[PDB]
Formats: sequence, structure tokens, C-alpha cells
Amino acid sequence: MANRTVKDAHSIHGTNPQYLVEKIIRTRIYESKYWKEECFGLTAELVVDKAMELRFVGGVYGGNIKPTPFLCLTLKMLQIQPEKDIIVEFIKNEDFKYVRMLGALYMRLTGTAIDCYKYLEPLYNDYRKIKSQNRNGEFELMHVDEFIDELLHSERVCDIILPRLQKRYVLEEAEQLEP
Repeated sequence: MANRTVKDAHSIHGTNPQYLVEKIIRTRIYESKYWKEECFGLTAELVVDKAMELRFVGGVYGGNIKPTPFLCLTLKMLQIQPEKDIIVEFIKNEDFKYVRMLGALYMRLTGTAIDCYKYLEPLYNDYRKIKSQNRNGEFELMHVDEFIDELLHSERVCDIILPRLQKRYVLEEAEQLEP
């Protein structure tokens, strides 16, 4: 496999971080023009360059499950496992909505329960419109805060089954979050 997770990488949710994405979707990503041309040899520090070019959020689309750039870059991030501050920088970035959303999804996929609430909840204040490519290929609009709500409460976002997230009440009782 030429697209293995980097050797220094540690497991996430008890597995290879890339495994959070369905195998058949990974295969489609690895054979895509965007992965081959835009993602090759991407390093943690260079992801932001490609993220700033994103134009919508999305997973896969169409009958034969074509991957969106957003999803391709998510998988590349899972493969290279950027340092936490890169992800936080993305989430905090005021310049680029889609960089924020990419960081938010990645944090939801890989962060501790505490970090999910801590870093994603402030984005409920972001009412800005974002474009989304629907599973059927059509473009739709939603708000940033709605995407965050899906990250914190839905089972699947951008065609990725989200890992188990402990309920906020439990963290509060363990002195891990402010109630």
C-alpha cells in the first residue's frame, strides 16, 4: 500500500486512523484526481494550503460514490496525523470557513471527548452560510453552527460514521468540563 498511515502515527479509537473511513471510500479516494494531484506527499504544515482552496463541505456523491475534495483532505489528515495545534489553528481560523469545518470534523474524529466539546461548542456562535455537496451531488446551503450540531449529535457526517462520543453530563461530573 502506497497510501499507508505514516509510521510515527499512533492509533485513534483503537485502530489505524484512516480506518475510520470505509474501505471502499478510501479506494475511491486513492484513485481520485484530487488525491493523486493535490494531496501527494502532503505534510502537516502544508495541509492548510489545500484547505484554504476548499469551496464546500461534503463526503461522497453520486451513484458511484465520487469523493469530494473535503473528504479527500480529511483522509489525508487521518493518514499523516497532524499535531493538535494545527487542528486547533484550523478551528480558530477567522479567514476561512472551510478550514474551520475541516478542522472541526478532524477534531470530532480524533479528539478526546473533552476536546470535542471544548473546541467545537464555541462554533455554535458562527451563523455563517456554508455550501455543502449533498450525497446526491447537488449543492445546498447550511450554517456553520448546524454542521457543528451534527458533529456533536449525529451518527454520520460527510459519510463517515463518527466515533463514540461520551455525553456531556458525564464529563461535567468528572470535573472535565464546566456544566
